[PDB]
Amino acid sequence: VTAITKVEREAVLVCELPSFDVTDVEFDLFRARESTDKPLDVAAAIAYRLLLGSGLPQKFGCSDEVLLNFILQCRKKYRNVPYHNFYHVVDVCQTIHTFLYRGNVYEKLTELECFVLLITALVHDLDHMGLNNSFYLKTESPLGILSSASGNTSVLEVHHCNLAVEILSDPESDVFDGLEGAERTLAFRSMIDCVLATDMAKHGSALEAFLASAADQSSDEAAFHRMTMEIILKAGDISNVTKPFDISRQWAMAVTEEFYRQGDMEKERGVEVLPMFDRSKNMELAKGQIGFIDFVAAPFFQKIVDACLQGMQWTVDRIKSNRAQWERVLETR
Ligand SMILES: [Mg+2]
Ligand SMILES: [Zn+2]
Repeated sequence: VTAITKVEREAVLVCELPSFDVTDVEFDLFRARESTDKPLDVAAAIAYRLLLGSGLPQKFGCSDEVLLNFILQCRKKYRNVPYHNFYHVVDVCQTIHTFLYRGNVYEKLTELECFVLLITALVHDLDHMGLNNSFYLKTESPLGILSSASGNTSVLEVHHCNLAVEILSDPESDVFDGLEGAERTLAFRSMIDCVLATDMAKHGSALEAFLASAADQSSDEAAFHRMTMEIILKAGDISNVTKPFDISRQWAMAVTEEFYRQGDMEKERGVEVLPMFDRSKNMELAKGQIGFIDFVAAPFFQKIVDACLQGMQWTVDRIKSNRAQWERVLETR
């Protein structure tokens, strides 16, 4: 992987983000992308500002330049897909920053854990091609065959981890180069455990383990910390429904288009197409958002908030407000 140039760095550094508070729960990444004709530079400047603003990189021997090289090495490995692109991982980074610092989840974790979570956000979907794990297994693609042969069905999550390790293997983009011994091991292991926990096939088991640890005053402390990190990266990853309605809706449209493009490819390869992925099904956004709220997001956010993360109550409130707004879309159709 090629060194990041001075010119690439300088193109991010000129972005001043006038009128944006990247720390705010109502921060609007779509408005930031519309603000200039260099949205990839603005997105990188958001991630850079969130990471320096935390004060964390400085504390772990990570220079401004190495941090920016890391961000641009991550950026080069996202594809032009509708949803799982650089804007998604910057959104997850910004969202996690709000959970940590507006939701006071930083109180549950060490500074190192907080740093790892923010850095993990940016690696967690590296080289996503807008196809889910099921597509690779159903089509017996080479990556699918390798996952089956090697005994790990988390096809994409293992791939993202491989590319994160590649980026961090060069000192010029290793945000963990300031660490050694146990701290460096913890940074890599916790980053990798977090990315592997984003596989939605593990959703219920991950949530259940976190809830049982939070309820147990004798839980192993290292295990509680790791599960809190995993749960925060999962929370960031399914946070679209916790955002103001019009942000929530723009994410939902990007997701649907990505799913439709998968369904198109599955049709042309003659494998099973789920109704969600079928253009011709014409399923209404309102009903899909209400369904995802009722069966996945509202129970997830309500359970973690009640178990332990009381400061993230605003997520449960916004989901309830977004569900009521989708209900008004159905009521007036
Ligand atoms: Mg993912
Ligand atoms: Zn993701």
